Amino acid sequence: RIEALPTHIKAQVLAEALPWLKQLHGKVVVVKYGGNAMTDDTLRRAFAADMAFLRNCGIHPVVVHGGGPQITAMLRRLGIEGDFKGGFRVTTPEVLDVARMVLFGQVGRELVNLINAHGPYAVGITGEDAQLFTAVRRSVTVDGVATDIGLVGDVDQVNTAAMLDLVAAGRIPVVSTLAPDADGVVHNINADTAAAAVAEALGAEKLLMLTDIDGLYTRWPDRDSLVSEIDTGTLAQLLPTLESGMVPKVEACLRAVIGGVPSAHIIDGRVTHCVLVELFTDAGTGTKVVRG
Amino acid sequence: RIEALPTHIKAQVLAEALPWLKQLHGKVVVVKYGGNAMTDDTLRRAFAADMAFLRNCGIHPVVVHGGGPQITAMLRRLGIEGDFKGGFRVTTPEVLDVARMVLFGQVGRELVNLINAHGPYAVGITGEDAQLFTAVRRSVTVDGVATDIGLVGDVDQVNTAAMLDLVAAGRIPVVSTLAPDADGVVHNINADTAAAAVAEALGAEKLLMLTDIDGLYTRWPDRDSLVSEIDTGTLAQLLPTLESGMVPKVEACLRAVIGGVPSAHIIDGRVTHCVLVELFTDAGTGTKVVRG
Amino acid sequence: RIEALPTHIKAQVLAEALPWLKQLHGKVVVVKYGGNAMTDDTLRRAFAADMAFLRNCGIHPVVVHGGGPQITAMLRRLGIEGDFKGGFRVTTPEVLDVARMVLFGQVGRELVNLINAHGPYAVGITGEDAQLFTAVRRSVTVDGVATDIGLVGDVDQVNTAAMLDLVAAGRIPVVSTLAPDADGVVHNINADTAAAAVAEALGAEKLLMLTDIDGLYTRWPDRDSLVSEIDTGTLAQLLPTLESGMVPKVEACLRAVIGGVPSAHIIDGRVTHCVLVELFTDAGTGTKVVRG
Amino acid sequence: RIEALPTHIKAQVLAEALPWLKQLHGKVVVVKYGGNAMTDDTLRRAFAADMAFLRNCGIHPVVVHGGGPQITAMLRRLGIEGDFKGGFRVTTPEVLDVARMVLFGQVGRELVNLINAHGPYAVGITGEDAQLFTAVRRSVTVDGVATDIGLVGDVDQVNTAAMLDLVAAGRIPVVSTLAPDADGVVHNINADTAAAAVAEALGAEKLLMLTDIDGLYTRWPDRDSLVSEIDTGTLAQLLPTLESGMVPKVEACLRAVIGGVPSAHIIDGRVTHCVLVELFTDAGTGTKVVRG
Amino acid sequence: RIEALPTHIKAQVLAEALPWLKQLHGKVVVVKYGGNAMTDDTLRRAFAADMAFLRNCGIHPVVVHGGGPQITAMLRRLGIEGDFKGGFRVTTPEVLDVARMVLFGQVGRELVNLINAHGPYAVGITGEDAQLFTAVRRSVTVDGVATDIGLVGDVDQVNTAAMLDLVAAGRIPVVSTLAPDADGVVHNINADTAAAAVAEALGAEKLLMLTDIDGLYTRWPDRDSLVSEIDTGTLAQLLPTLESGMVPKVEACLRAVIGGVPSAHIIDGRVTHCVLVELFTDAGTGTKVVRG
Amino acid sequence: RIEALPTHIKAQVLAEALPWLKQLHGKVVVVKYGGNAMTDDTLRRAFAADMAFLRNCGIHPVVVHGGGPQITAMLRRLGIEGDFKGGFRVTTPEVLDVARMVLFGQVGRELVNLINAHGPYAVGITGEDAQLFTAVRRSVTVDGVATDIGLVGDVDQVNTAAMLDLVAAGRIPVVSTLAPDADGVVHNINADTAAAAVAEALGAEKLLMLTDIDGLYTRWPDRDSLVSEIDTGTLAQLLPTLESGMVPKVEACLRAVIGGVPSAHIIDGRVTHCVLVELFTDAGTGTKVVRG
Ligand SMILES: N=C(N)NOCC[C@H](N)C(=O)O
Ligand SMILES: N=C(N)NOCC[C@H](N)C(=O)O
Ligand SMILES: N=C(N)NOCC[C@H](N)C(=O)O
Ligand SMILES: N=C(N)NOCC[C@H](N)C(=O)O
Ligand SMILES: N=C(N)NOCC[C@H](N)C(=O)O
Ligand SMILES: N=C(N)NOCC[C@H](N)C(=O)O
Repeated sequence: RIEALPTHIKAQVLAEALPWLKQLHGKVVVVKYGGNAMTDDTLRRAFAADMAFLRNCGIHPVVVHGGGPQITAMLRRLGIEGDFKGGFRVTTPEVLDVARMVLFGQVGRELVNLINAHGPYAVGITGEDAQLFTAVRRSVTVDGVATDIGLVGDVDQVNTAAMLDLVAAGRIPVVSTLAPDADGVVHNINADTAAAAVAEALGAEKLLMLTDIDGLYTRWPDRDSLVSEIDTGTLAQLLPTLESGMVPKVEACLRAVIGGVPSAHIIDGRVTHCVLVELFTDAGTGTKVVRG
Repeated sequence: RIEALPTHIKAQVLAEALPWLKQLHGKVVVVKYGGNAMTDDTLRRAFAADMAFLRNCGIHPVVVHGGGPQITAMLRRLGIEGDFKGGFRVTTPEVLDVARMVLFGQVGRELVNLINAHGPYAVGITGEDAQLFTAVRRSVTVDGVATDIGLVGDVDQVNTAAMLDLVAAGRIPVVSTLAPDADGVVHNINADTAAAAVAEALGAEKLLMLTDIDGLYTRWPDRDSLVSEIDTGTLAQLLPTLESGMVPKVEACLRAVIGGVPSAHIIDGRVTHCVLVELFTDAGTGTKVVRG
Repeated sequence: RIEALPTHIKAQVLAEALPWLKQLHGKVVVVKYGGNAMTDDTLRRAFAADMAFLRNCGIHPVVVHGGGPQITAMLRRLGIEGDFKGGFRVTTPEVLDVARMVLFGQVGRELVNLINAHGPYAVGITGEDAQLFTAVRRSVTVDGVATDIGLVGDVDQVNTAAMLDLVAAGRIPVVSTLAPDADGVVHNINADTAAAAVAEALGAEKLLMLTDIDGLYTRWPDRDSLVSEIDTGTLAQLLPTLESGMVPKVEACLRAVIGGVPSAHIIDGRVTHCVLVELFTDAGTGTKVVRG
Repeated sequence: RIEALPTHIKAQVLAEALPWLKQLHGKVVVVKYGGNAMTDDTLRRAFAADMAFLRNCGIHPVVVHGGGPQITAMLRRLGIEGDFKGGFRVTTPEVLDVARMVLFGQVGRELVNLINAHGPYAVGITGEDAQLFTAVRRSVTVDGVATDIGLVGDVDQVNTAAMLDLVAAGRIPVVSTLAPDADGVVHNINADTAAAAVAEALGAEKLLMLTDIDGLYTRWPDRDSLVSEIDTGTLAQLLPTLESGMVPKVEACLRAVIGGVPSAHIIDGRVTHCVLVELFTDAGTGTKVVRG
Repeated sequence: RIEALPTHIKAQVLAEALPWLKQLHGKVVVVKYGGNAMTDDTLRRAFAADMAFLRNCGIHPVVVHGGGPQITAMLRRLGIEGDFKGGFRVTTPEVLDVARMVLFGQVGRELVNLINAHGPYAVGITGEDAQLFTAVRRSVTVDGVATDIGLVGDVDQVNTAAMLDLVAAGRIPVVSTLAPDADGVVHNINADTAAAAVAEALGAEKLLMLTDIDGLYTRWPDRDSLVSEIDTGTLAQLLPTLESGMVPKVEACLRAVIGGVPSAHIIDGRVTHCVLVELFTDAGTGTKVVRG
Repeated sequence: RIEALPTHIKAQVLAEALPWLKQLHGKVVVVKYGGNAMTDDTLRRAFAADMAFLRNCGIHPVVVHGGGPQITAMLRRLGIEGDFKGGFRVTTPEVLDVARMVLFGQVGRELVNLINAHGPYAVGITGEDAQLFTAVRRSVTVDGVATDIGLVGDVDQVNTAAMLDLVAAGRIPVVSTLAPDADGVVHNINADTAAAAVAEALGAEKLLMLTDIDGLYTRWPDRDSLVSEIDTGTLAQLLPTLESGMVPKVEACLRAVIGGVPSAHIIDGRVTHCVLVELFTDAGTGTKVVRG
């Protein structure tokens, strides 16, 4: 029902992209890709087409993906019983091997192949490859005490130079968030915190975080709570109040934007081509976070 | 009235651009710019924004402009009485100096400045600069006899290499169609034939020719005559029948597409952002000419 | 017991490497890595140190790995019952996903990490990444009739240029042999045939094929059958007689050396640092195949 | 009468050029070109040959030209009556358009074509092209009060990098002194002040200012007043005493040499090949200004 | 007595250099340097200044030097008695060592140091260094029988690429004519034949051969015999008639010009700055040889 | 008797080279070459093969050579009687010419030719060529008074950049230690002090100094005095006690290692392939000097 669209309306949608093309040309955009945007075929195919879009505009997308539920599925099919502290599964060496094998050997593969239907762009990588980035073991807090939950950590250091060589070669890196610690022992890294760490280290112009909601509600569930733009100051003050589902997506945006990334975006991964809408439209389809 | 546009319609307009972004990324597009698209301020400002659009997509636009009516105006303000053979003004050395001074020193200037509101892109050039291209004197036919009408000719040879150096540097060349002959004497070149010559020599992916009409009508004025796509074979057979206004715009498309340019486009310069519409929409806003 | 080695013997071992350093400097060496050389920790750690050796000589190693037994293990742990035609497991879409996930997400990972203890060298890749190479479905012969056994094939075409860009950047590619067909459907490729295909396409100076035996015996099990050098002519004539374990390793050497690779080597992966011995010693530790 | 020149005299003239070739090789020389050196055909043809000379020595000439009298002529032929404050014509938007069209579209054109008889060297440019330099509106002083005289100003900022890219490509820039202000409105810039501004910004080794006199007389009209070398200190003290014709040519030399340009030269544009004489002869044909 | 030279005469000498600067810019000139031009201090210092001149014009000089008499002197001071067949000294391994040590270690050194007073330009080389060129043993004819006279030969092959790398780096190669044969045994090469061989292999624009005479006399000693220009056809026919001193200098010019070198020049090394005179003056100071 | 070497011993010798290959890959090694390592043919041929070894590992060797005894021999064959102050021969301009001619024109030549049997690597150079380094006249102390002994000095400044261009081009520089002072007058430089000066200026990873002894004895002639590793602190304190033969070799190591060179090595030039042994074996064959 878009043949029926008069040509002067198509003209104005295209033209409205100009200031965003100009702000992003030759710049890197880190895209955290997860949620339904990763399970419905229409949404995924469109997300892949959009990484190609950016690349065919001379924009440099970097995709960081998660895959928590597919790990648990494979761990269940292998009969690997988990140990849990608080709400956390302990990542034994056995669980890491499965997580790595699932993230890198299955979930990364499907994205690379989708993107590569448009051309020779996607390349899968972890922190292990060429020592592109390292991890540092992180503990969590259960009942306000810090606790070890196995081979889990945060991005420690990033080989910024070698990373930017990959995208100057015209490649879209699909990053599975696994990385060696300083002793060579590979950890699993939360894909949200990692996308923010990669955004900051690569000097990204934008960090996009796909989620399964319209945007951020300041006082959920009040419908009026929805905000389209917000700065780090007010947002950090709202943080110890939001739903548990958005605390990590917000902490990532805070860390990124304060880390120098001009804007981070919490966008609706249920919207087809949500990437194109947030980047090339003034209104967008999510919450834009800036510093202030 | 485009805030009112639902976000999923904006999504589909943007997404439909993908296969054209991919076909044009890193490619040169020669755009012949004339007609009303050059006299109404809204249209011109939009045409300038569109050259910047292409450039901010990693596309390489080259603008060839005419300016026949502004020359006649200046010739009238200078009281330079013309001599006419057939319907042709003889281009004396005096008329060339005015034509060059008007084309290069006024009409080219306004475009360069418009485009350059978006950034350091436009550079004005003639065939004289760096010997970028030469001319060869052409005669016309009045009553079926070939006749001399002064310092007028066709593009003879083009410095393809130096031309492509200019656009690899990220510059949009605004070409005033004046060029030296083999003896150094500068001629004026019809901007339509020149755009086709520059398209062919630069290996352009598309030649766009802005005119003041919807597209080509095969049996004007029959409304049903309008065609959106047509090949060189059928088109060359329609040529000794169309209106006098479109014979040059068609001959250029023939010469270009047969010269290897994959497609030439006769598009409506009265449509705002007509460049964006023909390039990034499947339907377009003109007639597409291919070989066949 | 090598402190006890007199310094003039260490001198002569080192010096004897000179003509091989000279023949290989700046050249690519494809190394097919499998067998025990991939299951005993001492052998694997030494194999990793040797890829670093080559790289620290300005030699360009490319590692192609298999992993048949680890796939069958994982298929067993997942309870995926196989279908068999002849001695062949049918590779359903389900088996491919496991094979890819095991080859790329586990077996490739361990090598990359081993090599990367020496520095930022190893990068895992499949034919899917950047469309580095494609596959073409192959059938097998059961009882002399050609038979379909699922998503299995041969290397079809190789992106030679992009491959050599990777190693000019100083990277050691660890190749998991999975590749998309012309329709995008990923197949599993026998690592032996693939190493020979990659050798030929990259213009490799040598193809090394690690196996679990001293070398090739012409009339096994006669101890006198062992040959240290042999040409394609005599070897192709010996082929329909050897043990079933060596027919693929020999066919690969034939295809490579006839494909222009100056020499292919069937070397003993049970010998620690077997790579260093075959490359930098005149005698070697395997069978050298040349054309003749 | 130069066949009659003995070969050992030709030898010594050539040899005396050596220390100046060495001081200028690979260096930029800004040449302000005006006066009779621009109206007599022998002088102009020789000036063009000399820009080619420099370029065929690996020297990088940059030509800044004026053209005040040709503007007034065209303004008279168009019947554009001027408004005058003091001795200054007000530069209305109409006068700017004529000035730009004359400077860029006629006077620049003739030089480019002359130079280009020797090869593909000359390219005409203004501050508008690629935003190569901007202007800032300047007022003048009539009777010691500062007064607005329209769209006239000084060079504000220069795109040093893009300028030096042009001459590293082997091109001789012919600069028409028109430039946009910070709002995009194009002004006309006095060619003398502009040549000094371009000299300083490009790190020029020398600024040559062609005039219609032997050199600078310190107490004109005393014949003994002529000086061949002088420093900024003494010269700035002589400035509020010289003829009105030389105050701008001197202020330019002061601004340049104090701006870091090692020497500025006021040379006689009535001398054929005056450029060659001042640059490659110890004596020169003008006044050399240094710092002190 | 050149202060007394009016400035308009200095102008015309300089200007007359233009077409030769243009023909030689970026081109290599092989200069065979010998005779008195190598023994009188004024002449040598001027010859060195002239190599710097060429280099400071973006011209690429290559100097090939001889030194026959200084070898005989050193052989006499060492008491090495010679053996002679015909008029030829047999070049024993002992004589080669002296010749190499004199040519490379003394005569080359003085030139390099002279040239390098003007800057970091000269570098001494033989065919031994980087295998820049090889030799092939040549026999001579005594009484019409070909005879061995030791380690003497002709330039066999030249590393054109590595040679042109040296001059693109901005270096003036001072070539001592010694080169290894295919077995590594170094021979001495006649500097005249070698300069012609280096001219041909480097694609030189000109070969200059300094001698101790005005130019070539066709029927010496007739004063009218002197010719300023001559082609290979007529010259080869004059060859079995000239003085013994010029047969090698002519054979070199023939071999070079027929080898594709546009012109070879036999110029008077007794004229100060003879290089500058022949290159940058229309008349020259020698005989110019062209093909015809 | 090295065929008899079991393959697993050859394996371990090769493998033990890995950490040294890694520490030296892409790094420059200055090698001072003198003593018997320069007079016995087996040792010299092996030393040449070893420079090729380094180069075929992507290591950048730079050879500094002496040749004191061959100078005295030639001075004797020429009957040039010397003048002596203390134990020092005065270097008259005559002696310099012989020294330069011997060092550069004979001793350098033989090494270049030896090395070049392995490929196009060696190039002979002095400080005179391209002004690669200068000298400063040095006086010596006879009976504790500083005394002039002619044209002798120390390396003053080094053209680090142009030097490293030579080795990035893949060339092994054979350096004859002669260099011009600031006035252009060439001096002879002690090859030991020069190797240390070149090591420091090029940022060398190691300086190797070949001598005619096992290593450094701290209290010669006590056999127990031999040390395999020692730091600058203890070594400088041992210096005013060692044999006269090693004071210069030690002072060079001190100056180098304190100059930032990570380690200097005094190795036994009587050991065949002593370079390979000290570099690629943990034990070495000399004394390693580090800072401490
Ligand atoms: N307000 C929100 N959440 N989005 O609108 C901003 C989108 C704009 N294209 C940008 O990239 O900044
Ligand atoms: N049918 C016409 N006239 N235009 O539609 C084709 C437009 C398409 N973007 C192209 O560039 O080919
Ligand atoms: N004969 C056998 N199988 N090996 O010896 C040859 C090894 C040699 N380094 C080579 O790389 O050719
Ligand atoms: N004295 C005067 N005015 N000129 O002589 C100096 C000219 C010299 N070639 C230079 O470029 O400095
Ligand atoms: N006629 C003789 N011998 N010389 O005059 C020619 C010189 C000219 N510069 C050239 O380089 O060709
Ligand atoms: N101890 C001595 N003298 N040598 O052993 C050290 C050698 C080691 N390859 C190095 O290059 O440091």
